[PDB]
Amino acid sequence: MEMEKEFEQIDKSGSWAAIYQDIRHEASDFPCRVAKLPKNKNRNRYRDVSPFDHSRIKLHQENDYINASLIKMEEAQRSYILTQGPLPNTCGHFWEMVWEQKSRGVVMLNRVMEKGSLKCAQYWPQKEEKEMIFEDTNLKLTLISEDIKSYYTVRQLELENLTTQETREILHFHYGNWPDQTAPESPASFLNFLFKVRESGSLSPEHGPVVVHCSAGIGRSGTFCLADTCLLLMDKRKDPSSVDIKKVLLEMRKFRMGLIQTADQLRFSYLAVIEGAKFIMGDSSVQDQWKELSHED
Ligand SMILES: [Mg+2]
Ligand SMILES: [Mg+2]
Ligand SMILES: [Mg+2]
Ligand SMILES: [Mg+2]
Repeated sequence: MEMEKEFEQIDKSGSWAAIYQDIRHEASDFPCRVAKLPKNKNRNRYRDVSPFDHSRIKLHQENDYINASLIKMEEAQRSYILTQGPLPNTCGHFWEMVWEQKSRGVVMLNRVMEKGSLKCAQYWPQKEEKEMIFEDTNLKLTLISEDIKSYYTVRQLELENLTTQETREILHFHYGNWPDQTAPESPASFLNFLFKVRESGSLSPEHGPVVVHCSAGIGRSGTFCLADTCLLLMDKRKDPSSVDIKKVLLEMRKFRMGLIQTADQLRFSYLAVIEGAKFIMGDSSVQDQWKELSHED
């Protein structure tokens, strides 16, 4: 409620840049000493995007480094793992993390090729008959089925620990038309996708944290997690007025640097949370309107 008042004030004064820059100025600064060790330089996609030591995900091998952060939202009681798009040499590490952390969903917000460059390795199989074996981490990954919609794809993957022969279903939610440094095309399209992730059960507290990534794992990934956390806070309290979006973002930034990369992504987060509030507060039919407005079919 007060977020909507604030939204119109900021819009009327045209001060989204200033609001966003103040968040950048106030954001936490913690050491990333492990990420900057020389032996880990080839495990980082971007020189300037590193996990803090205190919140980094540790692999359970005896080099434990992956560029990934546990965003542990204590008040909302939901956690997320935000990570970079894996590199050709860290795809085994990526799936090892998925296994060890007991995640059941992977949210991919980027394409492997963007703006003429490779922003993420091809870390999952594109054909049923060409499964992937990660020899370094003793994991096998098979495409089971996929559901291709107009702007996103949902894939059913089977991940097998070859040491124990345990298998798990992993759901892959792949957003197709959300470029870096931009907001999604519409709140409807974004919320339709977010609530597809929610409906899957992948965010259940009975599972490990969902894994969310884009190329760097901070911009689109931070936008996704900020919207979800704000909606969850509002949901637990049944009180949209009680949510302070900038406070929530600053809290998320205690766990990973740079979350939300542009002022328009911050503005979009307000838009998405204000619209999603309608569903949270009991206008259930609005979810059907998002699906129609998203033209997913
Ligand atoms: Mg506010
Ligand atoms: Mg097992
Ligand atoms: Mg892009
Ligand atoms: Mg934009």
